[PDB]
Amino acid sequence: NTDEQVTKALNLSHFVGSALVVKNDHVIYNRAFGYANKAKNQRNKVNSKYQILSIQKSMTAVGIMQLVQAGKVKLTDPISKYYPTLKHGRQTTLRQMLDMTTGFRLKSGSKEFLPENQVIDFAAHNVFYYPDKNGIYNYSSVNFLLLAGIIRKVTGQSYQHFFTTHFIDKLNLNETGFLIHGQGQDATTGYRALADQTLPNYDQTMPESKSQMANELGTGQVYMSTADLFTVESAILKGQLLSKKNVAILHTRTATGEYGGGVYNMSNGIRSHGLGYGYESSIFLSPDGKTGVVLMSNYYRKAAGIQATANKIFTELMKGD
Ligand SMILES: O=P(O)(O)OC[C@H](O)CO
Repeated sequence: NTDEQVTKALNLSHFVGSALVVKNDHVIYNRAFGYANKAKNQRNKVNSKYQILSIQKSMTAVGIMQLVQAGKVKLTDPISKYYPTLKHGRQTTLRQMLDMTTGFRLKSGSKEFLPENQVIDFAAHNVFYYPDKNGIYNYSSVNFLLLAGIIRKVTGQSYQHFFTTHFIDKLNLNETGFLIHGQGQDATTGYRALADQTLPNYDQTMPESKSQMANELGTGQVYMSTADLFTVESAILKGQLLSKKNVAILHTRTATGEYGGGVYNMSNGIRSHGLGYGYESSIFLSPDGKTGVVLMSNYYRKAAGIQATANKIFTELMKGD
């Protein structure tokens, strides 16, 4: 039985968070573990809200490809079309930004709590360009912040507004929003772990400021339940937000990396992973969007990482075990 096997693996790995497994469009596992907030004696629930972290980049990527489908941008466009003040790397294409094949990097945003337009301005003013990284896979979050700025510039909407109408409203997500406004009901607290810690003790929480949340524009500012994250990623692969032809164009790997169009592309599906602020998020999904695994945790432990567990579940699920 799948329930028995997955529960055993999650308990032996000391999982804290919510787990969802879907096979051929049917939920076969949906269970929560540990505490959303230990001091308040609030257990994690299947509908608890967790940080999606870098998995948000897959959504920013779809937003760019929606603009391509609508004739409003092209993947061959150079970044300098939208950021004319850049002094270097001006030829970098939107394609490369989506694939993490650029030389742009920004290790920190402003220490102030800024509105979106000023977060974009700060990044454009302060980003650095490494020519030796151009054209080769290297993970750099600023690419997706700058892509969120392109969404804003082309549409005349905030990224938050665009995300809300294109994902939250479109797919009737009821456990999704922006951390900066509060999670609301069924919220979770992120816990800080020691490097070698495997057992949860809830002895320290992980802080995150409004500045840090604003600076995650396009890149890791959203909370979701496991169900809402599955819904978004499956809807993308099913053609509900973007033609399947354009999903395939977007989700194309490069010569130097599986990453392309905001996800890692494999022979048997896609994967995305997030880590930050005490959280870890993991999705593996089949090419048709009908079979996959979502694990989200508010208690990240390097010595008990959840991606390896999700990878094992996914591999077995795709075989038939
Ligand atoms: O995005 P990955 O693949 O580097 O995994 C860790 C994330 O960057 C953090 O959110």
